[PDB]
Amino acid sequence: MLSVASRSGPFAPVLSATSRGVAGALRPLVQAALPATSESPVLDAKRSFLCRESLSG
Amino acid sequence: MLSVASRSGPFAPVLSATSRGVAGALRPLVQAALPATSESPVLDAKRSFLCRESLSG
Amino acid sequence: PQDLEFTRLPNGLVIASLENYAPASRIGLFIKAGSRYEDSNNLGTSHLLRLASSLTTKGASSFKITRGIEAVGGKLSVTSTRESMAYTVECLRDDIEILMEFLLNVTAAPEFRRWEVAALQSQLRIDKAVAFQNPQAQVLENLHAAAYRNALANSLYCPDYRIGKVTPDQLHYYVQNHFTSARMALIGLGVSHPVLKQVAERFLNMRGGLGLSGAKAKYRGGEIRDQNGDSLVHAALVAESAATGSAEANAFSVLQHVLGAGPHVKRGSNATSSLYQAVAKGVHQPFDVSAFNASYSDSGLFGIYTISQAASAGDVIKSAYDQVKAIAQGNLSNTDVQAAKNKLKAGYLMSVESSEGFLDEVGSQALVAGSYMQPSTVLQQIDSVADADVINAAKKFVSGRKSMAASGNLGHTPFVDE
Amino acid sequence: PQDLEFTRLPNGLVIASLENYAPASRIGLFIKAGSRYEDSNNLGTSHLLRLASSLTTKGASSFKITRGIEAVGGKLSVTSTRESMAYTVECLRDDIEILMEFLLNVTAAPEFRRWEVAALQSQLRIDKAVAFQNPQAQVLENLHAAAYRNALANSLYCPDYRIGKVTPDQLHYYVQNHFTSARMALIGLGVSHPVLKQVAERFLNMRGGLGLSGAKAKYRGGEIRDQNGDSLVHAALVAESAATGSAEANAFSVLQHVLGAGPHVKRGSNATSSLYQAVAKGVHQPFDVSAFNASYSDSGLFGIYTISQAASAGDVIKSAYDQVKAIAQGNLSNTDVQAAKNKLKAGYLMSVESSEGFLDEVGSQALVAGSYMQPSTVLQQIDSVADADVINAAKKFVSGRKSMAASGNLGHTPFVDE
Repeated sequence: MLSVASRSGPFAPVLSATSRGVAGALRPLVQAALPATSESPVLDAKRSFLCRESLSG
Repeated sequence: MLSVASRSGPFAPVLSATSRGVAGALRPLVQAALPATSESPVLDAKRSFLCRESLSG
Repeated sequence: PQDLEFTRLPNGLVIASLENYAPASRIGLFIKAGSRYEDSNNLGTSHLLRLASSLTTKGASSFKITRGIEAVGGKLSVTSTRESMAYTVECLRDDIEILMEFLLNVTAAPEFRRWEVAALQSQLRIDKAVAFQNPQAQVLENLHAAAYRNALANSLYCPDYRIGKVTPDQLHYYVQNHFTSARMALIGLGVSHPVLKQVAERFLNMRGGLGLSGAKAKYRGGEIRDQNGDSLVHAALVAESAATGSAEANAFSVLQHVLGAGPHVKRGSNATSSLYQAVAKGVHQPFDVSAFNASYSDSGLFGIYTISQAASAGDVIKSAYDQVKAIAQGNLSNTDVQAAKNKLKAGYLMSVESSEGFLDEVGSQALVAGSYMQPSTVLQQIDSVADADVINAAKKFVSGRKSMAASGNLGHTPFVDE
Repeated sequence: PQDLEFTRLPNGLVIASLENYAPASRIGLFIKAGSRYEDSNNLGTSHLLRLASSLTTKGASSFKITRGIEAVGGKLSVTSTRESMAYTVECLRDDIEILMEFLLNVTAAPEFRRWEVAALQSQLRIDKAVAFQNPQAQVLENLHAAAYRNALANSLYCPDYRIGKVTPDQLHYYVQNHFTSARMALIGLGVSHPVLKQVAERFLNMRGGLGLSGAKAKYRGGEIRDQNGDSLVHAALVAESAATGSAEANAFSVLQHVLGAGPHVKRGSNATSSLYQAVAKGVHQPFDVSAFNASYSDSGLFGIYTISQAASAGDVIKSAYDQVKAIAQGNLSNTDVQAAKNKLKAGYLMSVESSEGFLDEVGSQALVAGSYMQPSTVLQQIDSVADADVINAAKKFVSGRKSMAASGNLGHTPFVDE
């Protein structure tokens, strides 16, 4: 009745027609890259960088 | 004092200069294909079985 | 206004619509399918079904679906979890009856031609490698396999030996047995209630009934280690908790916010997280801790999640686990239970705020409970959790049998028995 | 005649030679190295050291080693296990002093140049894929990882993430710490005793003592499952037994031949194997069962090994395990213990018959015990095993904590707790 996404932590993947594949709700959770360096993906199978947040109008 | 190969069952790999790479003592253990239908599948990379070690001259 | 109209058809179908007066519409179909309904002879069929939404159907070719939806600027997407699949369509308000006919063709009359299914097999390898660039994707698939024997041990992504071998007859068998009318909910957000009903008798002609009888999930207390070359160690440690829609499940949700479930301030030091403050007493390297919660229809998992450096991984896990023991023997202030209820209530009202979050919230209620409840009924259930119920949930974790999964350089990580 | 001359040098080196009058000679160097001496920062160094025997050394280039050995028709080979490495040279009797200088350059003065070590990294991928065409290779590496927490858990082959990253400084560090004189045995088969000694003071100049202090192996009772597309299910189920060179180890060797350890007749129905007859009472599909035994310097494993079809895998494992329980509660005839002693004695004398089997048998005695024993002393130890000692070894298996590993289509295979 309350969803998988309502309590945080189980996974969900998404497929689109005109948009990009996504994974999970809280997976990459914040105060992880606050310290050290969590350097990010060195890409070899490049999916996007900002997830279609442009073309706002 | 008695070897790995004396009690049967732990593994050994061998490497050569002029002969082929081998594995184990009792791995192709008999009465496995002798009750029927153990096909041996074909390679994309491997060694030659004879190992040349056994030719009369 | 007009809060929601809610209707059950005489063969199980649930229909629910809300009439906003917004310029855009959203229509979703929610099904009880997903990776928990496949056995060991057909693993990965649900992953390929997710990728196949724009193939040829009986009423439109694969060219007409891509061209017809893009002509009006619309979208089509599929979202899945271990227990559910969701097909979503959105466009502007004048175009929504064009995109409804496309959505009923993708779900109620697919064809699976040989040459199209064979060209799609290589997409399975691309989609899995993109998702596994996040280290939490593989840790959380290994954690479900360590925790269950079956039903809830199947991954969301196809296994590597199986890529290339999902056949068209396996796809036809999955849809025929799991996509039936008593397992489906049709939810509309900017449409009327009689227009969705006439859409519904267009696929009420077939696929009636419940499907098949998946099995109960059986708990296994296991361990899976994965040595690799990643720079940080990820680790998770859980126990069996409680199913969705019970009074103990609400107590585990409150306990998650007592310990800490993610930050509220950008670059803040997490001053009201119990787990984060206890670890930081003796560890002065970069890290991150969180409480983990996952609720399902017949079981649940609760525990902790750490990210640390390799030489500090045992120090972080022991400090975090020692904090849950302190709660389980009575140390729990009353002003801490109240601040946890505020974070749980405010997070629930912020997640139903947009059209995507609201449609998801209504669709999961119709599959599991078969009804709709207002957020004021939900907010009462959270305030009726007592302080003794939170202490009892922390004793079920401490005394229960554990499961574990880890990855990285595991040379200083403890085993689940130590 | 001339049974064996046996000598310990004042810094540990063991030298042993036998003078046959055979036309061919064989010389071996046996070292206490191997995959149990690497930690989690240098996995796979012993696999690359095994492949590097014909690289440039300080006294011969890589061209001179390959051309000089092939000019006289000789051989060079390396054999490894989890606890030992063995370097072997053989040619005709007149040429053996040429090939002795090559063998001391490969082991006592290697160079590890960057461009040669970098071209060798791709050989690790070829050698591992050839070995893993046998399904027993991967089951037996997964079984050691399920049974131990450290040391004997390390595989014989390099992990996949690590291929490409074994550095020349890691090779220099391994040889300097593990290839020393108090861990080495030099064994000759067609040479004289004073000529091996003068060879020995040309690497007595350096690498003078014991090395480093590997750790004791801690036992872990674990499980590793591997679903794939192979046509048959392999499975193994073991418990901790006894170290090499004790009175309980001889009792486990007798128990292995009571249950059955491989056939004696080509295409025969295994009429005197206890395990094979018990499984065949109710299973009428193709299968194979055996008893498994593996003895090491500080621990051992004993159990069963099955190969079956996927729908029959639980039937075969339960029938086999029920036969060991019958022995552990006293059902053990006296004519069965005697026929097992005959198979164990005859197999030991047939394995020391050729020059390769004899050289291996002498070299493993010098590393573990530091002495040589005739096969008449060995045959007395086998006859002094009593019938009550065999029943006591079958009770240690039945009551001990189990480890398991399986592969194939595992949808009907039991879990280790069921």
